[PDB]
Amino acid sequence: FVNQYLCGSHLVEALYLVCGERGFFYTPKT
Amino acid sequence: FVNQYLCGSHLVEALYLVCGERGFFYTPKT
Amino acid sequence: FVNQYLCGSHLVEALYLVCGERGFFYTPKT
Amino acid sequence: FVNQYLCGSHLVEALYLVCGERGFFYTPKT
Amino acid sequence: FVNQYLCGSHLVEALYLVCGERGFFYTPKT
Amino acid sequence: FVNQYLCGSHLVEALYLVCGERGFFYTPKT
Amino acid sequence: GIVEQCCTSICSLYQLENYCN
Amino acid sequence: GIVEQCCTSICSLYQLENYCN
Amino acid sequence: GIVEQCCTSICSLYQLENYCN
Amino acid sequence: GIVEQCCTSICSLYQLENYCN
Amino acid sequence: GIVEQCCTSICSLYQLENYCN
Amino acid sequence: GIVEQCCTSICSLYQLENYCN
Ligand SMILES: [Cl-]
Ligand SMILES: [Cl-]
Ligand SMILES: [Zn+2]
Ligand SMILES: [Zn+2]
Repeated sequence: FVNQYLCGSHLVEALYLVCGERGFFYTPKT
Repeated sequence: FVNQYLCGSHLVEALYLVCGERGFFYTPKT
Repeated sequence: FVNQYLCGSHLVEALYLVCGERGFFYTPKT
Repeated sequence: FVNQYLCGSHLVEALYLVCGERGFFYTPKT
Repeated sequence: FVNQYLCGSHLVEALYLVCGERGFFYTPKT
Repeated sequence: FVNQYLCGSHLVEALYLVCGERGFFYTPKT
Repeated sequence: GIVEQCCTSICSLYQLENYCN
Repeated sequence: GIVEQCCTSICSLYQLENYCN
Repeated sequence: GIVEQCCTSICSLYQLENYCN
Repeated sequence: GIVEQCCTSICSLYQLENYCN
Repeated sequence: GIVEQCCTSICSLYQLENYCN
Repeated sequence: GIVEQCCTSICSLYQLENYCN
């Protein structure tokens, strides 16, 4: 059940290209 | 600069692995 | 040579995110 | 789950490596 | 199986970052 | 070193793809 | 969260824009 | 299509090369 | 070429969108 | 192996440090 | 920032962790 | 080694195959 773990590494790199200089925040569940 | 931008893309994937469940805020220019 | 090659690697991932359902043609020398 | 979508971003890096100078076409339809 | 195939490629990027100077060995067939 | 350290990250992904079931060893310097 | 909303279905750029500072 | 041929069963390097320009 | 235009200076997404189908 | 162990559950960095020669 | 510290020299997993939340 | 052959000039897939086990 490593599916979501592998998906979050792709989220972080899509977030990086979308937001840019703006930066982003990555909070898995807190 | 493309060079620093590409380094940042590798920096966020390293933060993903190290920080885990805590997550992170990504800030490019302090 | 290698830094334009490394940059193309990231370019193809950004095209995949932006073009979604449309797809794309990737040609370096054209 | 987004399994096909995640597979696709892996296919695009593999094609970049394989195809080199020629380039490739990526079209997800259907 | 593609699922274990994509998982491995995330494992080798994780080994690269954690092993550092020491390097690693990737023998899938165990 | 940075530019070489980033290139190493791409090298290990190209190896996983090229080598398949044989596996590989990554020893930046032994 | 981001994982439950975007790993279950494909978020668009707009919905990903929600997480930029 | 490429998704149909390579996302359930692994495509070898030679099958991937059919999608080159 | 996209390489000449974007490996030099950072191309935004909407500039990269001109290369889609 | 590492696949059967780290692809069925999330290996931590301490668990991965074990495959470093 | 994180850029100045780690794209100018290799940061270890231990100094990357300072940037964790 | 691999770093100074392949990070200085681009190695083709055939050259990369020299480091497989
Ligand atoms: Cl890079
Ligand atoms: Cl994946
Ligand atoms: Zn890179
Ligand atoms: Zn993946």
